Amino acid sequence: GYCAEKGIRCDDIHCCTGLKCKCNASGYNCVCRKK
Repeated sequence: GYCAEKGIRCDDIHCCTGLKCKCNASGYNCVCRKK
């Protein structure tokens, strides 16, 4: 399963089970986090 690991570009791909796509409102800093 090719998914966005801890802190990976999730713009088009989703974060792996356990991480969340944390992105700013401006449209940047879109990275996965263990939230």
